[PDB]
Amino acid sequence: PTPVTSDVAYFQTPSNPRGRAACVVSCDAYSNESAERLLYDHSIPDPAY
Amino acid sequence: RIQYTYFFPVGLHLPVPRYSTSVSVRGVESPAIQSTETWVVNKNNVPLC
Amino acid sequence: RIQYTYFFPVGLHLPVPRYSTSVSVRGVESPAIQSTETWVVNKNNVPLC
Amino acid sequence: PTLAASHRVMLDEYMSNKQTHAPVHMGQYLIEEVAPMKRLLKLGNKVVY
Amino acid sequence: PTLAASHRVMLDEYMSNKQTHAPVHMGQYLIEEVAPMKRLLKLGNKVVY
Repeated sequence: PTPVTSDVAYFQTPSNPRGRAACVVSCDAYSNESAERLLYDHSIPDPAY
Repeated sequence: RIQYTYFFPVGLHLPVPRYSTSVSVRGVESPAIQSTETWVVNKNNVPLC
Repeated sequence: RIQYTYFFPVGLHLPVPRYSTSVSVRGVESPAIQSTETWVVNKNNVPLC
Repeated sequence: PTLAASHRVMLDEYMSNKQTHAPVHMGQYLIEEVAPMKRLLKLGNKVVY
Repeated sequence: PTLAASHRVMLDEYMSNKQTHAPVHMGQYLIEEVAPMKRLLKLGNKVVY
């Protein structure tokens, strides 16, 4: 389930079904807190947008 | 065998300054209409809702 | 590594005898509406406002 | 992403002309599939690859 | 300059026909880019080089 105001422009490009990108390959190796902060925290705008 | 994942919406809104580009569609363009399903095309090219 | 500059405007106002050329767009022809953002395509072809 | 069309009508526009198709109409939208496999879409006898 | 469409339609119309798009509509505009490098602009499956 998804709000009625989520953008359609997210849906033409390949991405995650959650609203945040989850590519952890880019992050620093063996750093679990830096990888979690990419997934979850909202002080940081998306690595996509 | 190779597995892919297929991402797919249904049931959204579009924001207030509604626009068009199509030259040839005569119907749906009323603002009170709402779409409650989306159509997919199968392996055997049978469109389903 | 060659480094190019780029520039684009946002939030202008076109003068009084408003003209047109296109035959497709039907939604945004109002004189009351004014755009407050511009859409720039990313490196990976993803349009951002 | 795959084929999605919030009305049956806008799935006809994608198979009549693929270039001058409009991705977003006033109430409804369409998502063209961006997948590593590109299938033959054949509905009726008009074929859009 | 870059692609700077004031509304979503102008960038959805530059894709559909590169020649016969309107650079300045009634309220909104578009800047076709003049850059020393050229790129492929895949917004979906339609390509404008």
